[PDB]
Amino acid sequence: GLFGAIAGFIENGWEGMIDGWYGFRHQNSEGTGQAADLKSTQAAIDQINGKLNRVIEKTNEKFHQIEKEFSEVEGRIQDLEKYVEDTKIDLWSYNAELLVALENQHTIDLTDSEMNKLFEKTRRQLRENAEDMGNGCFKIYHKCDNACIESIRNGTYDHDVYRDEALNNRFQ
Amino acid sequence: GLFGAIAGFIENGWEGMIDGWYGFRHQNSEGTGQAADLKSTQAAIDQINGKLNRVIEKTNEKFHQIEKEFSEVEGRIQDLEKYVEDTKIDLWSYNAELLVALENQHTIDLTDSEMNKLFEKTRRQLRENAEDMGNGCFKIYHKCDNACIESIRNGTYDHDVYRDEALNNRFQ
Amino acid sequence: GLFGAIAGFIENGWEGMIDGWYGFRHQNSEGTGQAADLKSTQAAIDQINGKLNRVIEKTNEKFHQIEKEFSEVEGRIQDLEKYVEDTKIDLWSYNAELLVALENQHTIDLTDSEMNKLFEKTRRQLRENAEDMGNGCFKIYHKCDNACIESIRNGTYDHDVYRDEALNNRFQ
Amino acid sequence: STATLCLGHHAVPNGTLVKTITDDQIEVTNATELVQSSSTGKICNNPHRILDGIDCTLIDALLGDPHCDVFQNETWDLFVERSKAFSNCYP
Amino acid sequence: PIDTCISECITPNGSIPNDKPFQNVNKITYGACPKYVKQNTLKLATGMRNVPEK
Ligand SMILES: *[C@@H]1O[C@H](CO)[C@@H](O[C@@H]2O[C@H](CO)[C@@H](O)[C@H](O)[C@H]2NC(C)=O)[C@H](O)[C@H]1NC(C)=O
Ligand SMILES: *[C@@H]1O[C@H](CO)[C@@H](O)[C@H](O)[C@H]1NC(C)=O
Ligand SMILES: *[C@@H]1O[C@H](CO)[C@@H](O)[C@H](O)[C@H]1NC(C)=O
Ligand SMILES: *[C@@H]1O[C@H](CO)[C@@H](O)[C@H](O)[C@H]1NC(C)=O
Ligand SMILES: *[C@@H]1O[C@H](CO)[C@@H](O)[C@H](O)[C@H]1NC(C)=O
Repeated sequence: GLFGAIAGFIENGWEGMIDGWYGFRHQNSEGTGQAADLKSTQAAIDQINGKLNRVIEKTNEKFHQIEKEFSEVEGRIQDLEKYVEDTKIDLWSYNAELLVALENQHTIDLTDSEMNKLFEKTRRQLRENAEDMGNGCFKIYHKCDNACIESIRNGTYDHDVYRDEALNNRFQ
Repeated sequence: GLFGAIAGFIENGWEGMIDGWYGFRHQNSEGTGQAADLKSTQAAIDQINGKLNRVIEKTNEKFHQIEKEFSEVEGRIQDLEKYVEDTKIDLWSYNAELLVALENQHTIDLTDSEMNKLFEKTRRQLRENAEDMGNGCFKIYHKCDNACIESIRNGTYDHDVYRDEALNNRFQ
Repeated sequence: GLFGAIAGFIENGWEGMIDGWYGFRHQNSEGTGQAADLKSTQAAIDQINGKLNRVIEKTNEKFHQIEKEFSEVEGRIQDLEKYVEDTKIDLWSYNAELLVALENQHTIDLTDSEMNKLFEKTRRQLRENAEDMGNGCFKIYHKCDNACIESIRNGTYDHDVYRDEALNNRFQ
Repeated sequence: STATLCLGHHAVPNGTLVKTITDDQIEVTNATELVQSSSTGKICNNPHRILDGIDCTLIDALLGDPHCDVFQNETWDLFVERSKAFSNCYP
Repeated sequence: PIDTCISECITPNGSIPNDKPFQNVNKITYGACPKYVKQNTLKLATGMRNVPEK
């Protein structure tokens, strides 16, 4: 949650969103519509799909080791074996705990980053024709029908052909 | 310092700020005033209060171990005991060093993130009635008395009732 | 790549840039020019120059250890020695892998952060006289000759003396 | 005709230097020591059952050295063995 | 010497508090003890980066 997008100014997840992880909801004259952004969702999924094979490539293969359970009491050698095994177990338990915590923190920051990146990209497309309302939603200041909205989602939005009307609506 | 807020465009800490970690200083017709933002401060403090119990839950309890100091010279077994203890000490020293470095870096990024989040939230409230001066301070383009300022700090600022005057002052 | 600057909205590296890591390319009436930003480059280089001495200060000095190669077959003691050495090797290999992955991820995020910081600083200098075109490039809406451009790069840009012309050009 | 609203963060007159991934020494408002490097010099007798072995080693108390007769049937959580301990029975 | 007091972690140097995660007193320990490290000091930041005036 470094960027304040998820659990930040977005304030709410969409349980009706099943197509992807990130997407748009638009309300215009025609009516409400919803879509998912496949590119951001795929970026996040790709950055999450591994994330454990990149640190622990595979299970190491161990065949013959020391004894770790003892019936009788010997003394020095049994104590050394127990100490070695306990030290190994403690170190690997710490490794597992730290790795899980670090990866979870990075995954949260990563998804929040993808959300913020989508927001900034959408804002940059809507150069002067829209204003950020502060709740993750843009108020677009011109007639923006379904083709306009899909162009925004597509990435081929042309801010120039609406700039006059948008400026006239914003600054009066 | 990933966002460039702290030791970035803010450029300076307030030694007169003792109420909280993050806050506002405002100058208007009435006069200078100062307040602290409790929500951002509490968020940062909550994310910092633990941060070590989340990786090392508690001290592990160890009762009977190997000998780690020797009077005479035996040979193989003493060498193995010394090697085991030295290996454990080196691994845990590395763990401590890496954990401290990682946590310090994350804490710095975290506090810088909270500062940037407060800045962006304040900017989003002041939709078109204010301009970022670039030093972490907003120039608000209308009569903003103490009630106006506290509404900005509160979060219930209503940009619509000042929008005409603010646009008239900005764009002439 | 948390901020979406590098491999994001910048979309392309400059192979003609050899003066520094981050810089400006400007096109105006006089003609195209290019320069490097020494401050951001130095910040990134300083944050990268160490980054391994801060976790592993030096090589530890080890003189007499256990035997790690054996000719004959003894039994318990040889098995314990092999187990201890194999455990140490596995733990240090994991440490190396995790450290390299973490440092590489942080270095990528760090350089992307420096790029975004330079972008935001430049945007904040150009308060209302420029507009972000969305590809990491600013459209400045006034006569900005070489002295103007170098003032932007310098940090002493004075947005007030161009504000009238820039607003007249933007909002017509 | 306008107002001004500045945003900032608190500072302290003197700060603690910590080490991060990217800095050998960076100053922060507050910091906590994580390594305990000092001791009181005395062994607390609770909650563990401490058995101070005065002049006796564990093996001498086990065998039944005369000057160790006070350690008969003793129990401990930690047997503290002193450097002044000596044997005074059959070699 | 033995003393009348409460402490969970005992070293040959005496009892030490176990509130800190690491210790540099002695590698020989008994009870709920902090892990022994070679570093004599490790500062954990519990605040923001300090930027004073001027
Ligand atoms: C830095 O944080 C530490 C940890 O809480 C603070 O130290 C405590 O301060 C309170 C003051 O009310 C004392 O009652 C505690 O005994 C202190 N604990 C320790 C372990 O020293 C310290 O005050 C903080 N520093 C600043 C400048 O806020
Ligand atoms: C989206 O953009 C692509 C490429 O510019 C184009 O081929 C397509 O027709 C656009 N509209 C869609 C996919 O609805
Ligand atoms: C701040 O907002 C809250 C909730 O909207 C309101 O109850 C309060 O009166 C406001 N002003 C303050 C706390 O000065
Ligand atoms: C850049 O700024 C500095 C300090 O304000 C000034 O001395 C210098 O003349 C400026 N121009 C340059 C370096 O071209
Ligand atoms: C605290 O601040 C004073 C002056 O503000 C300074 O002289 C001193 O070195 C700082 N640290 C301590 C531990 O007093």
